[PDB]
Amino acid sequence: EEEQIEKDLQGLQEKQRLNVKRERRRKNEMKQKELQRMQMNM
RNA sequence: AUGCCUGAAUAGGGUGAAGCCAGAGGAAACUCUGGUGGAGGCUCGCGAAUUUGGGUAUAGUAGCAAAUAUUCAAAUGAGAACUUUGAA
Repeated sequence: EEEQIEKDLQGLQEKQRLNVKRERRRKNEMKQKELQRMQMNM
């Protein structure tokens, strides 16, 4: 009964941590990509 | 040997390069995983070679001339294996 609460709490916390790391990486990558595109047309 | 002008042709199978997308590891650089993409001195059926047209430069013996399967009936004709029609 409580095992389900513990399991989905831990799973969704892990999902949020992975999402935070992935979003940081994606934001850095997209920022660098658009800066390179801006400086590439010359 | 090296060319020039105007045309035809430069096919197919396999593999899967940069670049890109979504993920995981790392502070970056980067490295793996899946996809996408469709590139090449990649493969498959000092030397040699490097498709093609037109134009234009520097004893009646050997044997039967070799491309397989012919058959039946009728017509023509002096004469039909070889011509013609039908059937196989």
